[PDB]
Amino acid sequence: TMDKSELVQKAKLAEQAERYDDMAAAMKAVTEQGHELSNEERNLLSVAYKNVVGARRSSWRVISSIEQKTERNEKKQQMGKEYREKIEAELQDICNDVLELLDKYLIPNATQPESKVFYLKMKGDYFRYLSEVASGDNKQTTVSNSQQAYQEAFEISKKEMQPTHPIRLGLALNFSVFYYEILNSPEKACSLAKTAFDEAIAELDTLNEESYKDSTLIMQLLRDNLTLWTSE
Amino acid sequence: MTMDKSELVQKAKLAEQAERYDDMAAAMKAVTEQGHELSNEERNLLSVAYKNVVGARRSSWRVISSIEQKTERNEKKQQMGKEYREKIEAELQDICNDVLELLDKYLIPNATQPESKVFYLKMKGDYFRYLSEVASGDNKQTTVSNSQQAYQEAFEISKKEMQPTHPIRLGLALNFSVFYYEILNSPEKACSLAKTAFDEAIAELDTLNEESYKDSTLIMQLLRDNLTLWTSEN
Repeated sequence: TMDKSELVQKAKLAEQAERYDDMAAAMKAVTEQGHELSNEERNLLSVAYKNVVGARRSSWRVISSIEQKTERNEKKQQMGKEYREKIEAELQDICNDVLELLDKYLIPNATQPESKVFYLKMKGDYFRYLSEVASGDNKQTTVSNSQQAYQEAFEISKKEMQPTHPIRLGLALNFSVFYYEILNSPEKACSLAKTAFDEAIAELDTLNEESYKDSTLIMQLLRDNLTLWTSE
Repeated sequence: MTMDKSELVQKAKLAEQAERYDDMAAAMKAVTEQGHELSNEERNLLSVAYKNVVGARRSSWRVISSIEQKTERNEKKQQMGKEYREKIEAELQDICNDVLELLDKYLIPNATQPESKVFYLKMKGDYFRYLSEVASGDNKQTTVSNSQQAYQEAFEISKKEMQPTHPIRLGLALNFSVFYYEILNSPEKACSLAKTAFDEAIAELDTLNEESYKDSTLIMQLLRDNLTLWTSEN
């Protein structure tokens, strides 16, 4: 039963030591005390799970790729399948953990739009990661929950934050990638990405020093996707 | 659930590609525990797995230690760093202990070829040295001593079973001489070990093949290099 200061300091030590499971466990405990997280605490939570889930996603695609290679030995095929499944179950546990934190503590206790959008975007991301390894029927539910979360985030971000805000831009980035990669709709992905990019560059006066680099980084990622998707 | 050896090796290789080294180590641990001499592929997978598993904790340990020295004394920032280092130290001790048990229970006694036996003894030396980096004052001399003993025994076997120019033996001479200089702070003995190994190989240079000599001479050069470096220090 550590207090937040100690758990955050542990999270930061774990991050420097590249021990992200520890970092996630720390920030999960912080989150479970049921209080609104600071920007720093929220970033630490986000980075921890980004790394914890990202490692499985990378692993999952490495194994899925190896499964496509010609293989005549049945035991090796089974090992590939069972190892993929092992990773999927880990991925499912991680996402379920994240989505529970969001549903039980983070989203309902959020009193400021910035956080609400951040957490809803997160809900969208983690339901998307679930959907990538989902079995069918659960596949449609997860894809649909992802879309609903992004959509809710998006509507709030348009009312409550500047078009150049990193969270709003990041949401447009991920939501547009969702449309292209998960929903297989270039038309929806391009509409959203173009809208968010155009809205940003129409309001360069909303940029600020503190987030200038994050803003312009994500704006360029949006432009890059648009160019790629328009080339098809 | 309950995998055979073909399954565990394939899992290890899949784990390696997926960068899931704990899984890779777990798989090759189970293979080793079946009690048979490992093939070269199997031995390589085991070695690489544990190298990565222990490597991660050693890197983590060094990072936390640096942070620790930078911090002020009256702070809790010292306390949390102390407990996190100790958590990493215990994980390290556990990994090393697992490897050492594998080596003494299965790998070393079942080795029927001198190359394998020497490989496993050199590992034993390595994992004792890793333990010695995080061992407390009292415990530290024993670990360094067990490390020395393992390297020694590997080196002795190489002297009996391999030619002076054999790269495994030369590689053992190099590691062993540097161990004396760096860990035991015994530069005179370090020079003596280097010189002996270098001289013994030189005496048999003429027997090497023209197309492969570099496999030996590259290591002999390093032995020569250390000898010059060390004997220039008054």
